[PDB]
Amino acid sequence: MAYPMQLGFQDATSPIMEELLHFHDHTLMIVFLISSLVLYIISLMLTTKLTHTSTMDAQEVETIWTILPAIILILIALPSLRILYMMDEINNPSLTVKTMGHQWYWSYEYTDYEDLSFDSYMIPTSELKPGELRLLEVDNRVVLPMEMTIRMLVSSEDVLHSWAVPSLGLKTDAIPGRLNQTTLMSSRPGLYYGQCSEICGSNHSFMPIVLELVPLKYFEKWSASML
Amino acid sequence: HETDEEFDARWVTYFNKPDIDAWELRKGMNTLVGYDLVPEPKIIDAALRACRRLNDFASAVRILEVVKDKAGPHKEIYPYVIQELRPTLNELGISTPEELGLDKV
Amino acid sequence: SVVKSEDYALPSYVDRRDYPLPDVAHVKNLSASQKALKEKEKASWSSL
Amino acid sequence: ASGGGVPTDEEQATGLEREVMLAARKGQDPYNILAPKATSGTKEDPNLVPSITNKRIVGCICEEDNSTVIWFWLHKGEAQRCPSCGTHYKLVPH
Amino acid sequence: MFINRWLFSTNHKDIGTLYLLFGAWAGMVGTALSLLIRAELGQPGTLLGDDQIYNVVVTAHAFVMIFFMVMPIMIGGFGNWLVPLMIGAPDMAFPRMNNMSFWLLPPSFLLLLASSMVEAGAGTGWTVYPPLAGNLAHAGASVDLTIFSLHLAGVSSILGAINFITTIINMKPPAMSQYQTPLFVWSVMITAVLLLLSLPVLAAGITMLLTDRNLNTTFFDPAGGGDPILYQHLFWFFGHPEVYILILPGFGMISHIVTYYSGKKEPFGYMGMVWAMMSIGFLGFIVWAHHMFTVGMDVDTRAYFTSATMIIAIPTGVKVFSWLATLHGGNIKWSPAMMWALGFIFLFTVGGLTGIVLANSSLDIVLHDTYYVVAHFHYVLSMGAVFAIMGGFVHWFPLFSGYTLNDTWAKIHFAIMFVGVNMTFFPQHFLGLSGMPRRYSDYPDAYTMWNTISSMGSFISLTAVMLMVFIIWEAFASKREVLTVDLTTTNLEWLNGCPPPYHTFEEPTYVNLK
Amino acid sequence: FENRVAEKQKLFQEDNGLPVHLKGGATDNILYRVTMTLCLGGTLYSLYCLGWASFPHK
Amino acid sequence: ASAAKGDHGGTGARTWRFLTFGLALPSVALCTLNSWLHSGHRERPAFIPYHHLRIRTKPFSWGDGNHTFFHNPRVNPLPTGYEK
Amino acid sequence: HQTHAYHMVNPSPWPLTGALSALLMTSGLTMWFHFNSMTLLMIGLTTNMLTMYQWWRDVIRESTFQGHHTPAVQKGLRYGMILFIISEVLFFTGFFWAFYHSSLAPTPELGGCWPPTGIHPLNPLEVPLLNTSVLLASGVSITWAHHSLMEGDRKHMLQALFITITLGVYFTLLQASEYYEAPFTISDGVYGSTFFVATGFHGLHVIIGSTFLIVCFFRQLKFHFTSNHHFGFEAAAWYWHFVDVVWLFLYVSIYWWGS
Ligand SMILES: CCCCCCCCCCCCCCCCCC(=O)OCC(COC(=O)CCCCCCCCCCCCCCCCC)OC(=O)CCCCCCCCCCCCCCCCC
Ligand code: HEA
Ligand code: HEA
Ligand SMILES: CCCCCC/C=C\CCCCCCCCCC(=O)O[C@H](COC(=O)CCCCCCCCCCCCCCC)COP(=O)(O)OC[C@@H](O)CO
Ligand SMILES: CCCCCCCCCCO[C@@H]1O[C@H](CO)[C@@H](O[C@H]2O[C@H](CO)[C@@H](O)[C@H](O)[C@H]2O)[C@H](O)[C@H]1O
Ligand SMILES: C[C@H](CCC(=O)O)[C@H]1CC[C@H]2[C@@H]3[C@H](O)C[C@@H]4C[C@H](O)CC[C@]4(C)[C@H]3C[C@H](O)[C@]12C
Ligand SMILES: C[C@H](CCC(=O)O)[C@H]1CC[C@H]2[C@@H]3[C@H](O)C[C@@H]4C[C@H](O)CC[C@]4(C)[C@H]3C[C@H](O)[C@]12C
Ligand SMILES: C[C@H](CCC(=O)O)[C@H]1CC[C@H]2[C@@H]3[C@H](O)C[C@@H]4C[C@H](O)CC[C@]4(C)[C@H]3C[C@H](O)[C@]12C
Ligand code: CUA
Ligand SMILES: [O-][O-]
Ligand SMILES: [Cu+2]
Ligand SMILES: [Mg+2]
Ligand code: NA
Ligand code: NA
Ligand SMILES: [Zn+2]
Repeated sequence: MAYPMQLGFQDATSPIMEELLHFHDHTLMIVFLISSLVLYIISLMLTTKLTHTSTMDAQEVETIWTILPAIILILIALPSLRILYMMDEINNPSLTVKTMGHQWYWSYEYTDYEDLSFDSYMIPTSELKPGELRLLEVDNRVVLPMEMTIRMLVSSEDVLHSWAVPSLGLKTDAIPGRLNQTTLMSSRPGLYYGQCSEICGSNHSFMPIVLELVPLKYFEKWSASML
Repeated sequence: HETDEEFDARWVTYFNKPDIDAWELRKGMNTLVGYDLVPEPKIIDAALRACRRLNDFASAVRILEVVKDKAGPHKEIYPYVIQELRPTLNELGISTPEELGLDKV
Repeated sequence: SVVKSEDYALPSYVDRRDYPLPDVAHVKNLSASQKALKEKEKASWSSL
Repeated sequence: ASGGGVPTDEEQATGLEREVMLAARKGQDPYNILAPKATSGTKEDPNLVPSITNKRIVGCICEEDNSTVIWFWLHKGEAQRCPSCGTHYKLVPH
Repeated sequence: MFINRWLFSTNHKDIGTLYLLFGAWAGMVGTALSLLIRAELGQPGTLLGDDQIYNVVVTAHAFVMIFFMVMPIMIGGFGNWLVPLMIGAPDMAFPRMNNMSFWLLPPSFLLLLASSMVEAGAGTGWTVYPPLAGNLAHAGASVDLTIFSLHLAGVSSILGAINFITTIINMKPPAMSQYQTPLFVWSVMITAVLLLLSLPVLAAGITMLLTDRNLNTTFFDPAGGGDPILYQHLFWFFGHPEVYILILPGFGMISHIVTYYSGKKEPFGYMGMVWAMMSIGFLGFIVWAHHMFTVGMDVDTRAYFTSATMIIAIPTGVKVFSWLATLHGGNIKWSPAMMWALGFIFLFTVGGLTGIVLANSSLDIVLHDTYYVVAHFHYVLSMGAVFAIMGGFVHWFPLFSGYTLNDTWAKIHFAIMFVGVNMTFFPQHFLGLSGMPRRYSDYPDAYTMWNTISSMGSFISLTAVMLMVFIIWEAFASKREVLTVDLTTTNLEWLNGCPPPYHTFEEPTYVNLK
Repeated sequence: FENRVAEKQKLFQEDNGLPVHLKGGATDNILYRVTMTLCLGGTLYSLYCLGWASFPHK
Repeated sequence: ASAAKGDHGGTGARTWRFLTFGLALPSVALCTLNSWLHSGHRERPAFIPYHHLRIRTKPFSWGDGNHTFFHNPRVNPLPTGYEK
Repeated sequence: HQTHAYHMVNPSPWPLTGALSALLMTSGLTMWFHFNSMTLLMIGLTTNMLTMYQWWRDVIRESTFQGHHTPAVQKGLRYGMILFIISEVLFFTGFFWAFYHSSLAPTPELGGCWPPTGIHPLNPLEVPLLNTSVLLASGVSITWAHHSLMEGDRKHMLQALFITITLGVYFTLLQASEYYEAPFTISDGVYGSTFFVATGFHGLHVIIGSTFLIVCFFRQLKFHFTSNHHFGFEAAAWYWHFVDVVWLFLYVSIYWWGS
């Protein structure tokens, strides 16, 4: 989850999120460099009483400031597209889980073997247990086996929603009549939080997502007990 | 393409034209100060003598001011140019902006 | 001296360090003594 | 059955349209439809600028393909010069 | 006479004045809506109500700022005032149709206001996506009033686009080619082409939404074989060209302002500036699905839209470096308009660069629908489009009115606004990177510090807006009349005096061919 | 039919100061007044309807 | 293509009238014949209350709310089937 | 007095009455959809027609009767009409995009096929083919009308323009009968939605274009057009060719390919 005064991304929970962090560091360095260079040149242009107001020939310098930005874009696009296709690569999941968006809560279905499904609602602020997080806890978490490739399928039974978990680098729109696929792999046990990410009406702010990542044997016994 | 010496000689020739008129004097000076340079003394000499032929003392003083202005923070250029121009200034009776108090704010 | 709204289409005076010799004189009308001064300017400036 | 019955512009054009049509036939351009062609622009051979009043705005494209146009009022009287290239213009009021 | 002049106008300057007054009034509405947003978010908890009242405010904020403030001011206001003067034309091509483009806008705004007064308002986002905007989740008249508001705004701009394109192609002096027209005129022409092509596609899409809501069509309803994602394609096919429509006249004004207060006769690299605006206009039609990277799109499509979007940095960079090259060697005048334009160059660049971050579809998965997007587009809109509007307003107010502003007050105003907008939006990068979603009326506690700072910033900008009104009042109250304006030889719009007569260029300029 | 464009040209070029939308004669004024009355009265009525629709009606 | 016709020299009204009466209107006449031969009602199919058809998410703003604007009782069933 | 050739238009109330008619039509559609009343809509439609009538009346007064349409003004109107047609092309492009989106990827609710299960399309070789021959023929007859006008031939201009209009009316009557006879409706899922909204906007433009041709017909009867100056006729012919080409795209896409 986010922590107070956080500046950057949540710590990576999946390998793909770690790739995004390194790619963001690379790109932000370029953003900082170009922003600062423009600010500096502005200040340079503005700090001399020397003048030159006759016509200036443009042809030569426009090669530089077309070619250099093209090279920079290529230096961004290459790692960007590598992560894109790596994100997309075949992986073979062990488990498929569906989530259906609703106004205003998520339901989950684990129907590879038995018919397991339940609803997952925000815990109201007045009912939080001590130390629990306002607007983020749910009554029934999405328990999942850690260190395993999971196929998540996302849809909606009413308006658009969007199923997001920032620390796993996940955001997949929930569209009625459509079944969107994404894959999820947590390197670590724990609790990983997200929030509905497409405006969906009166309680858009209040239908969060909580994944609970545990060893397979715990997940199996939990699954059986939820039938 | 044009050497510095060729550029300077074109400008000397321009101002040296015996019957240069007032419009051409102004056109010349207002064009010249657009360039990335302080004009050589020999150019300013010719412009000052054009002022003399046009009976225009004030524009001669103004030309000296714009030499100082074109040097920007390079405070050494203007005293050098005035030094080089002192024989002309004395010959033509041109007082410097400093001698006239016109450097005061 | 006095600039008028209805003069907007006429050459005008400006103080601009990059336009050192403006299109008109600052003062167009001369008194008797100023006329005599412009005559004296036709002689050696060392005598001013 | 090739017949007639459609008026021509010569018969039925009116107002400003008719003025433009009749002047073009005389080779005249009182409504400024054509670009004027420059003279050499010397003081001896200034560009002659027609006007129905005593001043007109000139735009001077100093050199072919300049994208910058130099604009100034041209007044009745002695020829004036473009402030950028010096080419001469003289007002011809009528 | 008053009705004849101001309700029956066929005059490009008076109609431009009408647009500027309309856009200034809309800007107050949009500012109030922005302060309600930031009041709701200025401390954790609920201030106003749940997300419905909150997102009616958010939705109206965006429509007001875009359709009733920026486009009327830039295109209807500066475009009508300046374009005919900059080409020496006696008016617009269709001067009476021009007046209808203006008078469609108060009814369009009334329809938006009606949408928010009836039922529970249209709490949809300015994108108006179904099914949230459909007749089950937004039953009643509000969304239909919003659709009709957009229809009228769209007709207004399409007819205005026809007018500007025709005027600029057909009514220049016969010797003036398109490569001798000023960059602001170019910027308006290209904006008008984008409007002409994009708004009919929006109109098609919102009409389909109207029939799904009222005639039992199912364009966007899977029960009938429709698709909500089809709406998104049609909307964003308009909506990306639209943000270039919002910035291009700004680019044109910035070119004029930077040239003027650098003491230059011309912008650096004129044909490169024309090339860059045309290239941006063209590339702006082939990138729209970067608004849709999370909807479930194939990987190769994501790769294409990532790359096509990033290419726009190349012509945009030519413009930024050409502005800097225009400053280079200038006799710099530190006028208030110049301050607006310098702030523009820097802050627009920051916002453009965060747009390039978002163009990367892999990073956009995590950043989409978060405040990182909000930060990107408020740097290009609140510190880009608006900085260009303020710069042009301060620069050309003496032309339009014949009176001068107080420059010290105008510099004070710039300083306050600059602190305010940066305090508002810079922390929203942190909120986006750390996962705060868009269109939320409240946030998990961790996000409190940057939301508190952001809201405090929005109040500083309010103080700047109030001071702006006083500054305009002071100018009209004191009546300092303009005398001389420098650089008229390269700024034709000033050459008829301040204000110009009702009819200008009754005798056209003389421009020969050689 | 005969060609009577010439007489319409005389009518609409008469030097009477009228704007083109009133220059045909008294019928122009009537049609104008009808148009503008319907537009302004209709606009007031639309505002009444907004007033009505802005409140719940059980 | 040059089509299969072929008559210029200085285009004109006479040629376009030739085309109007010699090609365009004869083609309309042929298509008018073809259509009058193949008109005559077709058997209306069994009614099946498919959920992607006869959509009603809001009553129509005319009639009883349940009839489309150009409702044809012979061939347009209601959500409940053909009318009596 | 001006010495350029452009038209300074008299101050006019029709922009305002047109804008208010737009307010009344849209608030009127809202009132009809949600408050069971046609009152505001009928007022808006009425003031819209009055506005269009007096505005285009005035344009005729300004040109035929007052001579303000110099060649420069006419050239501007040419650009204006071309740009207007371009905007209308893009408007139809949005409906063709909706049609191809839904038909190339038919969803499970449809049966996963196009045409959807339960849809029985019209036979494109019957009335749709006839309608195609009718609009194509009218493109030939309007070209004859144009050439007769340029050649100064009043009678054959009128004959050809009358035949063009008759064919426009024929298309509209045929399309109206096909709408009534169609066994599917606008509420029959995305098939009926795309079919009727796209051909419906097309039919509206046929009616608009036919009305424009009829305006030209009566101005021609009154001798307004010269053999060289008749932009209203040219504009109506361009718009008519636009209506014909949109029909050919509809025919190939929706009636034939989508059957
Ligand atoms: C650019 C707009 C103008 C500036 C507006 C306000 C200026 C404020 C400074 C701001 C002056 C610029 C410095 C920016 C970086 C500061 C925060 C940071 O360390 O960023 C880190 C990253 C994530 O990194 C991490 O995950 C590691 C975390 C490390 C923690 C170390 C502790 C830091 C102490 C707390 C810092 C508090 C931040 C202050 C909060 C500030 C509240 C306003 O976050 C981000 O990417 C934020 C992404 C921003 C993207 C827009 C870039 C615009 C650059 C313009 C600069 C031009 C020249 C500068 C000089 C610019 C001078 C004009
Ligand atoms: C003025 C309006 C404006 C402008 C000009 C832009 C310009 C750009 N925008 Fe922005 N954008 C918006 C307004 C604007 N945007 C709005 C309103 C939204 C949200 C809509 C909504 O959802 O409500 C949005 C959303 C948006 C998204 C979707 C994000 C998401 O929803 O998840 C993306 C993604 O690619 C994007 C990218 C860009 C890019 C690449 C540019 C480029 O044009 C920027 C190019 C400029 C530069 C790059 C800076 C100058 C260049 C240099 C100094 C050269 C050197 C630089 C490099 C080599 C990189 N924008
Ligand atoms: C031009 C566009 C524009 C502008 C200028 C602004 C200005 C501001 N916006 Fe806006 N905003 C949007 C367009 C704009 N916004 C859009 C499109 C959205 C997304 C909507 C959606 O999600 O559906 C949005 C969303 C948005 C949000 C996110 C809401 C959410 O996700 O829940 C927030 C929150 O802080 C915000 C705040 C502000 C603030 C504090 C300002 C302040 O900077 C405003 C300060 C005041 C001004 C900038 C002056 C305005 C007036 C004038 C310029 C008139 C001048 C008069 C003369 C020249 C005579 N905006
Ligand atoms: C939900 C329902 C919403 C309904 C909203 C309706 C909104 C608007 C109400 C419209 C009222 C229209 C009244 C008639 C307007 C005629 C305009 C016209 O004909 O304008 C002409 C120019 O536009 C030209 O040519 C070419 C352009 C002609 C445009 C004609 C009008 C089109 C209006 C609709 C446009 C929609 C575009 C849609 C594309 C998606 C003439 O220009 P003027 O400046 O007048 O004269 C100049 C003089 O020199 C003439 O002698
Ligand atoms: C410019 C923005 C405009 C936004 C437009 C929004 C839509 C407006 C249409 C609403 O019009 C109202 O509808 C009511 C319902 O039809 C009418 O009351 C009618 O019905 C009431 C409820 O049954 C009864 O109390 C009355 O007898 C009867 O007048 C009422 O008079 C009418 O004005
Ligand atoms: C040829 C054309 C116009 C030149 C003129 O007639 O004045 C110029 C104007 C802008 C130029 C382009 C811009 O300067 C940007 C690019 C600069 C690179 O150095 C070459 C390609 C590049 C894409 C240029 C190609 C070409 O020289 C352009 C397109
Ligand atoms: C986004 C749009 C589909 C819109 C729709 O679903 O209605 C589709 C239609 C045609 C597609 C394009 C064409 O298939 C051609 C290209 C195919 C490449 O694999 C991706 C880019 C590429 C340029 C495509 C991008 C995108 O998927 C397009 C533009
Ligand atoms: C009255 C007029 C004669 C030409 C003139 O006025 O000088 C004639 C010539 C062309 C005739 C029209 C055209 O021949 C086309 C139509 C033919 C139909 O049989 C009658 C109406 C129809 C529309 C004719 C009516 C009328 O007889 C017209 C208009
Ligand atoms: Cu569910 Cu937002
Ligand atoms: O839209 O960026
Ligand atoms: Cu975009
Ligand atoms: Mg989203
Ligand atoms: Na809150
Ligand atoms: Na013709
Ligand atoms: Zn010149």
